[PDB]
Amino acid sequence: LCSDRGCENRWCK
Amino acid sequence: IIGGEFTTIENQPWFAAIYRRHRGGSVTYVCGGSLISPCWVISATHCFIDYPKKEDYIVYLGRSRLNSNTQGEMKFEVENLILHKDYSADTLAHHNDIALLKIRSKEGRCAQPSRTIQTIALPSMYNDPQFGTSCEITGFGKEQSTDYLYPEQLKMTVVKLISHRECQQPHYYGSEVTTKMLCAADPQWKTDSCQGDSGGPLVCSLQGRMTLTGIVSWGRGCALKDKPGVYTRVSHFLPWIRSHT
Ligand SMILES: *CCC(=O)N1CN(C(=O)CC*)CN(C(=O)CC*)C1
Repeated sequence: LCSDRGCENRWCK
Repeated sequence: IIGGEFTTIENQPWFAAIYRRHRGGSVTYVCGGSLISPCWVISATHCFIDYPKKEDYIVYLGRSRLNSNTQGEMKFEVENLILHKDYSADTLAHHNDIALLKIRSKEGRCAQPSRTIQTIALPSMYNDPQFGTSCEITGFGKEQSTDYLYPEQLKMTVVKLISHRECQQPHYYGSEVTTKMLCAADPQWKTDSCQGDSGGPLVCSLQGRMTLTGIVSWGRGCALKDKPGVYTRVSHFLPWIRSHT
């Protein structure tokens, strides 16, 4: 459960 | 921006479009921001927290379209990237979600004012419009939650400010919303900011002055019933802003 606003330009495995 | 309408940069002349340059040379859109003085753009820390390297970023002023040049647009590097030291994210809530980008062109210049490039006023301390007041939001973010691409044309919409009373109701956000945040929504839940709008401006007319009241921060989904957009409350960060400027 993540905020879509929050998901910009983020790192992921 | 979910719903709303297309706009043009003369209508939002403080709007800053922030991109990131990748090795290989590809450039992608990151987040919105707002020009608060010739050398300073204000945005949100979460847009940069995983890639806090100022060299990576490109900031455009005077630009209406995502992947095209707008006549009179100015391109900038980031001289100083300043993230809020107390930034933190919970399950949904983002705290101290605020960032400053000192901008400069390759020639060393700050923004030159024009019809398409203007600063926006900061509010005075703890001085926000009354809840129920209409304010505008602006960005290149998703038009629908199901989209995986951003629109080419800048968008805006109008949302109403929601009281802390209402936004802390259990079917809204409970105590995850704090007094350093502002909630704003469409009464019929049809229009809202969304992914890619983060860091851009929530602008309210205060005394016939356009004022940067909020910075797009977080929310549950986009335009979901009982789930307002949540905004960094700029009027509670003036000491932080003034110090680093
Ligand atoms: C739930 C929020 C979160 O943990 N992150 C933000 N983000 C997203 O992909 C949300 C859309 C990047 N994060 C990852 O863990 C990606 C693997 C962290």
